[PDB]
Amino acid sequence: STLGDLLAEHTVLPGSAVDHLHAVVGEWQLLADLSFADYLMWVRRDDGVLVCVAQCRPNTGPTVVHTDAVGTVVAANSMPLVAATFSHSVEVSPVRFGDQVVAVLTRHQPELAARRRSGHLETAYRLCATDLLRMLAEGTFPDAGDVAMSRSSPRAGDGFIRLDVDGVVSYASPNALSAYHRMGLTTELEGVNLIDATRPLISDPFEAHEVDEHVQDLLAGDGKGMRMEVDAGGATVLLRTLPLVVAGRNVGAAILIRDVTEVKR
Repeated sequence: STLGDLLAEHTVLPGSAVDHLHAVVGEWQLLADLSFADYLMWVRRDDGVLVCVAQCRPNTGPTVVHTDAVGTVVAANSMPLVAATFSHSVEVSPVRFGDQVVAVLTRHQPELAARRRSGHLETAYRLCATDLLRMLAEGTFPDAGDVAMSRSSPRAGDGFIRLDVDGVVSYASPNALSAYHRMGLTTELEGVNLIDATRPLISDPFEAHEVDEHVQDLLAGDGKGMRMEVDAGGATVLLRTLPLVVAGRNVGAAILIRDVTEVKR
């Protein structure tokens, strides 16, 4: 019944791809939270049959898939658009690894009519979800190795920051701004260069540069997503970067942040 068990039972995917799929399911709560939406992961077996091998539910809104869909076997003809993609609202999208579409995500969310009436936060989350969905389709989301990389990693709701290509903060959620306030930041974060705001605040001169190094590498393309725990003005934040790349070009980055000051005691 686990993802590994189902891929082996139903699929002939190569070691590489199986790893990629583990990495998705390892990472996709982020995707669910940002999307305010349910996700199910489908694979196509030789029979051409569809099997749902994984499912997550958003923390940030209600689910519309109350039933456990994992292990469910379904005929091609009965989910036309999903089957085609291999070659409540339901939007459909591919997961590519290498030259091929190795899995397909279906997104489940309430009808437009009666959902969370949008706000800045919800707007920023959804945009970043679209960006991640595109990267999953182009096979660039996940990445370095093929693993989830941490158990304690910040949830989107802990703090969210949208970086533009020039390293200026275009969006920062109230939680992100709160953490930054605890780090000793006295001004606003939106509209300001992130490196210029963040460096002075990081206590240890090594780490301050490590962050500088990384964000510069994040805005040039030569740079993978990283997690680092820093100390700043008495506080301790956990930072997590995701490069954003749409069809060749860097569109910025998402940084998640969590004030773990108390949880580190």
